[PDB]
Amino acid sequence: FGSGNVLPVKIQPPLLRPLAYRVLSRKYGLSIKSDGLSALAEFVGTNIGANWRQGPATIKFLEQFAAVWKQQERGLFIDQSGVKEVIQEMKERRDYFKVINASQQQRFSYNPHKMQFIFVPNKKQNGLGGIAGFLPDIEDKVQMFLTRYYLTNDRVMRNENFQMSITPIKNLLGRDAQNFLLLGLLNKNFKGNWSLEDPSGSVEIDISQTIPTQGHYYVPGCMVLVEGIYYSVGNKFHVTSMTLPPGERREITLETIGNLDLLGIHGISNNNFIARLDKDLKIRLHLLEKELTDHKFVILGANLFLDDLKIMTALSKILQKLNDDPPTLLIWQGSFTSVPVFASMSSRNISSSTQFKNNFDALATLLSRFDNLTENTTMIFIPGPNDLWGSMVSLGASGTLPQDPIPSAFTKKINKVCKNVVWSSNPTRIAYLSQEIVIFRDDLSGRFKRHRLEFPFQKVQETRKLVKTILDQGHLSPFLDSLRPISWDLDHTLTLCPIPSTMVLCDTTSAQFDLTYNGCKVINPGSFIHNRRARYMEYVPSSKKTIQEEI
Amino acid sequence: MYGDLGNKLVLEAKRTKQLYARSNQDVNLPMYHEDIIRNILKEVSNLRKNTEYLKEQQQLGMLDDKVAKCQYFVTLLCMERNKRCLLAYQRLRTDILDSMAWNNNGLDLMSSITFSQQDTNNLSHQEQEYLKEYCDLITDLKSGDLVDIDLSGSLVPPSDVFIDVRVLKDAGEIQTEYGVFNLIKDSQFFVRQSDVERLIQQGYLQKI
Amino acid sequence: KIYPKLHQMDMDKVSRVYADLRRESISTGSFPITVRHLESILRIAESFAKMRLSEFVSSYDLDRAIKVVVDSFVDAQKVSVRRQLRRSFAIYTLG
Amino acid sequence: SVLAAANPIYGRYDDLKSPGDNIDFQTTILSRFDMIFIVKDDHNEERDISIANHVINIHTGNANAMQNQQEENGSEISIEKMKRYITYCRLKCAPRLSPQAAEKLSSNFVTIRKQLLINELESTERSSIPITIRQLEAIIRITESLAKLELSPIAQERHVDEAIRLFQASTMDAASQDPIGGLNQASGTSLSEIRRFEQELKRRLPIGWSTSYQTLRREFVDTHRFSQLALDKALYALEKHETIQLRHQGQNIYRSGV
Amino acid sequence: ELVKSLCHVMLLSKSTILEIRTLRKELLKIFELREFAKVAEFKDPSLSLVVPDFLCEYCFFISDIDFCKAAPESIFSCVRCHKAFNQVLLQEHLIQKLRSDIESYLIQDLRCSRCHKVKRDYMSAHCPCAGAWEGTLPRESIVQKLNVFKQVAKYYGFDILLSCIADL
Amino acid sequence: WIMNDSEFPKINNSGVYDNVVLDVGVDNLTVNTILTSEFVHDAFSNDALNVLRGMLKEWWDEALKENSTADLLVNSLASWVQNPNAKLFDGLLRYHVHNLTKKALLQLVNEFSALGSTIVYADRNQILIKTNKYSPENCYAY
Ligand SMILES: [Zn+2]
Ligand SMILES: [Zn+2]
Repeated sequence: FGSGNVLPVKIQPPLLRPLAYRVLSRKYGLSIKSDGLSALAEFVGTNIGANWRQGPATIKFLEQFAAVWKQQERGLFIDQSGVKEVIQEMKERRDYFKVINASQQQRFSYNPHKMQFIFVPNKKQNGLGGIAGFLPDIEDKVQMFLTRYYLTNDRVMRNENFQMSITPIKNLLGRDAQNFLLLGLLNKNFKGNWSLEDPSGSVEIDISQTIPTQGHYYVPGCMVLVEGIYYSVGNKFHVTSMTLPPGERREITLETIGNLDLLGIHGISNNNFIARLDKDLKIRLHLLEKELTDHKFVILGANLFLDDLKIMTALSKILQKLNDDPPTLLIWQGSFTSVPVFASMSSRNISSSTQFKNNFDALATLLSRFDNLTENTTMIFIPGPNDLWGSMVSLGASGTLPQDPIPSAFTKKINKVCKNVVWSSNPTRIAYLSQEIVIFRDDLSGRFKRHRLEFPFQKVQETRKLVKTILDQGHLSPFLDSLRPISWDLDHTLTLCPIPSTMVLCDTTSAQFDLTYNGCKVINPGSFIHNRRARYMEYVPSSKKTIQEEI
Repeated sequence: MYGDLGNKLVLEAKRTKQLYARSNQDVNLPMYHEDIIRNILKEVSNLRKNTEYLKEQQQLGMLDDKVAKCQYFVTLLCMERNKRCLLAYQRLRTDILDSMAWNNNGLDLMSSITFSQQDTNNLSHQEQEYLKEYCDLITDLKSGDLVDIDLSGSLVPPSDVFIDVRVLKDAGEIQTEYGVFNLIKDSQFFVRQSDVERLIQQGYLQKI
Repeated sequence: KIYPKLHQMDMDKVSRVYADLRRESISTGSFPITVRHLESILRIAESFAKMRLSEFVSSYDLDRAIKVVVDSFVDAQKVSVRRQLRRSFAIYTLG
Repeated sequence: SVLAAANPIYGRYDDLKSPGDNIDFQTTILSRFDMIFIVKDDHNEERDISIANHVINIHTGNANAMQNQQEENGSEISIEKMKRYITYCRLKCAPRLSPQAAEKLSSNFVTIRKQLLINELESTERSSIPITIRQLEAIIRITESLAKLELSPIAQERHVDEAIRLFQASTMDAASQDPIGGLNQASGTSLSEIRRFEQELKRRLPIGWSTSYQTLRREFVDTHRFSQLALDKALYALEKHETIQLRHQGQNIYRSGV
Repeated sequence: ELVKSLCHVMLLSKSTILEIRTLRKELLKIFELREFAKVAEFKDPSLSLVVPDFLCEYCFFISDIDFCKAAPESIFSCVRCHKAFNQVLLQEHLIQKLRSDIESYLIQDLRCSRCHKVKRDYMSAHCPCAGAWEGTLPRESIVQKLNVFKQVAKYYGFDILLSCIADL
Repeated sequence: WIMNDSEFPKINNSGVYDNVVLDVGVDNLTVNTILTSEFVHDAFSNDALNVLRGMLKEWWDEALKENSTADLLVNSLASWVQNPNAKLFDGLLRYHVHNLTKKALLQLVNEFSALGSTIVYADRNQILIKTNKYSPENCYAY
């Protein structure tokens, strides 16, 4: 705040504290600590020449120091940071974008009694966790599906059409007739019979004369709306109709939840208070469309193999063109190995972990050539089924959904050759200004096709069916714990109660598509190489996309 | 009949008033009643539908006017009663919020450090917004023509120049006009009353 | 006149004896043992302390009480298992 | 209010014999008790050591030197304070049920009254511990008593769940003694069919590997050997700690030992 | 510790129990300790971490290696033939053991605290019995297992397993 | 579950023994187990098992008649069984082999229990036996 005076005379704070006290402690603010007072002596002594008898200068300085403490939350006591806020003041006279992993995402529970979300303190911050702090507690296993049921039932009960209403199952124990609307998990009992389950209880289900609503998938492990008649001669709910819970747009969903900063980039929330913000959204929507079409981030075709030579040559040819106009973000996705890497008892050949390391060293050679792409592009690394830690147990199969990033030990100098590189979990959330994008990599179509209810009674239609099921169920894993185990405390990562604005859903078993639904956009990159053709697609935050091919 | 539910809401208000009346220290508002309020909203919507239906059924000319007037009046009166109950509940809750906002020396309340009297989730979102603008109004009052007088100061008359105080919570050295106070816990001070009013109000000192 | 106390004593020996007596009853025995028999050892220890006109119970009295209780249980068994039970319970009464 | 204590015939419960041969109280008197607790000893070593230490601390004087502290801090209150709290609560509050509480209670009554029918039909003899309308009114009273503690003017599902759990722990546990074997007319053919099925299962399935309840039902019942009472036969084989284990949400039946 | 470990060796006789137990009490009389004191009981000083079925390529031998009790010159060498092993293979096997243990904890079954039985519901609060749902594999066991791996990775130099511990 | 069960049972009877103790080493356990021998959902196919049995029998017979390659195949079969990198590898086969070896070891211990002796230890490569006699010089014939 100005310079060029004679020299910084040194004076003791005793002759400075009365003015600061009257301006701060009396009127607005308080707690000028002794160390903070000594800190506030240097900057006022920088322009000390001909002052303490002057006019506005000191008062305006104290006013400006108060401006930070009204703006930032800070606290009460003034400490050695007092110079740190004046650095911000002189600062005053893209950004705000992040990539959130599964582990670093904030946790929020839901109270059905209160219709509201309650914060959960993270165990990493306060718990010691020096030896075992990531491990969940058994109580989460008991509430894992109860949390899903509560979220879906709230949405079903707030729909416009419903006001027959959904009845708890145990309310059917004495009735011999009438109709009921039951909502619950569809599964198989320990006896092998199809059944429906809600927190109240369970009931067996008869499909012998069921007429389902075509247009979506009926896989065990998902919420289903059902209608029929209950017979007390046995215990059977004879079904006459079957559907899935309706979906809800995020604009109508946000108002119910207020303005909670779930993926909070505005700020953070703790056990004391939560954060909301509305006025900034308009101006940042303005900035999103303020002639920023130059931003360009690219998702490559999934499942690219580094060990193969033709794939590496095709990637070099693709980066040749990417060098010309550097993408804003470049997301390398899919399994980076063509074979699962396991303990490899045979040591006659070179170890598979060392081979994994070596295959990540050729990337440095191929990438160091293109200096501009290093200089002004950020790369996002998505894991796959055959990466290091998972394949040590699953041996190439698909297991736990929250998949940890690639270890930093076997990939070390790719952080040097490239400028911005971030490793991310299998499900991740890119927060770009007023936009949330979800990155997910698995084969969904095969598992849907294999597991269907099969009621006793052009290929792009399957894509619409998959999109509708995934979006209406509001969850990325419409499956029981048997088909796919889930980390108990990380399940909130996989629940889409607010529908994401943009979705990255790659499946090698499903053809590429571009669909729109209730307030979102779903794109499907897949099969990096196909029919001797290497494909990769571009997407722009202004909701336009392009497909670029290089044999 | 139609308004019989709203009476329950009013009853709840009465209970809150008692907690406001029998309050040696500041208290917290109970949970909001969005479910009951939504029930009155649903029934007044049904009353609006009934009034519409009466409008068409009269304007096709199947019913006598004297007959239709009675149900018209009944629906209007029920809606008026429901409005009265809701407004009374809202005004009582608003008055308590205003009292708390004044009794924290202005400030932004929940965003900044609060005296922990109230939990965040008790208040409704509109109430949370209202509290914010009311606090801003207090703030730009305190910077008006009455700068010298602290409009959020103590409201008990001054009658003791020198008082004995005891520290409740530990802290560091704090500068005051022409001196320093060292807040070592379990220590006693004999000092002028004006210097320690702020610290007593914020819970760092005891006695007077 | 006398009212002895139990300030310093070996809790572990008494706990082990009680647990062993409880175990060796349901397995092979028809003498009911409950928490009510744990307190009898302490009562007999206090009685032996009274015999000496002492105001504090020592280790000898507690050991003697344990021996009395163990001998009262072993000798009410069948002739088949008595020899095994006596050997199994003999470690506690070393003195 | 009545608080009663008694011993069974023969002194101990004698779990080997029938419940009707153990309780000498008629159905007329047993229907006027809201909660009935049957108390048994399990003879576990860990519990025996814990109880022994707790009792020795009482005798050696270490009891009081602890208790006062907790009574001081936040965890216990004196007899007079609790007496005054009881009288204040009884003279001030009298809670009422909510519409959802009645719905949750009716279904529980229907369930606990249905179960008795299956038990009586299986054991072909009447139950010694009866379930009646008084047992519904008892759960209502327990719910309101739980609400009374907090001076709440309304009883809700939170109290209903705890009242139901207390009733299950007290009276349904006593009713459901689940005799392993009584050698009575009930399951008379089972006296040999149990051994028959055990041999057929242990010859089919070696000490390793597993099967399913679906298959063990379909294939072993196609030969018309079903008895409708094989649900507890698997659990009885499990009780041997070697024949049967149940895993994977009860779907998987694993042979674990001889 | 010397006197306790010396008496424990004598105690394994099953035929001279009384004679050894008298001497133990007499020796414990030198110290101010009683014969049944908890501080005077013997416990095994060492834990165990057994990796099963390791192959010797030049020997065709199946051996189970325990990384805690076994002395050196045996961890890194085959028994039948004194041929050295390859260390990174050992580290990879240890990592496999750790990840498999974590998976096994994550896919366990629930039980009633009183009715030792399996939970057969996806959404329930407790047993039909008034009880609670507890785990078949308690957390303390897996915590101790993660504890021992850290010490094993630090006594011998295993960089890969040390990195694997810190990425959790 | 079947790919996470690689632990073998053991016997560790402890004490001080004043009789003679024998330290025998049992080799060829797995090949002996293989050569000797609907409802079940966790078992390997019996036909392929019999094919493998016949293969091992013929290999052993030719190995007896001074064949180096047959001896190498017989020695390397056990290594082949447990290796996933080897093709045609099935986890059910490994579980089947381990489960039959587990039964075979217990049967061998029971067979030793037929004569006066007591097992002390068992580790698939070392077995310790307690004899009735008191002097080592008198156990040559037994
Ligand atoms: Zn070797
Ligand atoms: Zn239970």
